[PDB]
Amino acid sequence: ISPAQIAEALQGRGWDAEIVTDASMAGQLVDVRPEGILKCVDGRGSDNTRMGGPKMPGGIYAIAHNRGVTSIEGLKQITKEVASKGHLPSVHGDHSSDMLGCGFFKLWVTGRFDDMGYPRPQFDADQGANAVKDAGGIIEMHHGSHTEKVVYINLLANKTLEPNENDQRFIVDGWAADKFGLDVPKFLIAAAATVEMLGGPKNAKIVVP
Repeated sequence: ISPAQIAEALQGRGWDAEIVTDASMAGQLVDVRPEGILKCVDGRGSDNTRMGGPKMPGGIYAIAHNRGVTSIEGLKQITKEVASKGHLPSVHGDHSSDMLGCGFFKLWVTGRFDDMGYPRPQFDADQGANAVKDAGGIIEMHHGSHTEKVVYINLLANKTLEPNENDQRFIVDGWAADKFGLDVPKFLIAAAATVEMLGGPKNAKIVVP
């Protein structure tokens, strides 16, 4: 899917979407490092000490969700898969709602993706986190409130954008979906629906090389 097809898809859902250059993001783009956790698109600050990893809705839950994987055993398999592909796997909570602090997982476990055809997880927030930890992953915990002002969809392979708790933005590394063989159109739409259902801004900037 091209940047224009992504913009069209978002516009069809009522979003504002614009394509921007990698040059316009100079000073913010960073190379992905193996030590970094593959984590959520959440724009808040957190206890993360493993920066430089890719961003996907709910961390590795984006992969399980896209694939319709709902079992704890399946979640652990994905944890190890992510760890085998250059990133430390993570999921997260926050210090306001504990493990229900991940908006994406909260939407999933409460059935908000029912009509988009997704099966519900066969575990709750604490069980999922414990399984990820048991399989070698990291649990991140965010702090503060959501104040994201925009959604950046980064298409530059092996690069990412980092959270700025004081001028927040949702960050989605679209290129990472391709890396994990996901149904990309499906993945980006799920990301769009997530922001929509969280009441976030339907305003995207698509970063291209």
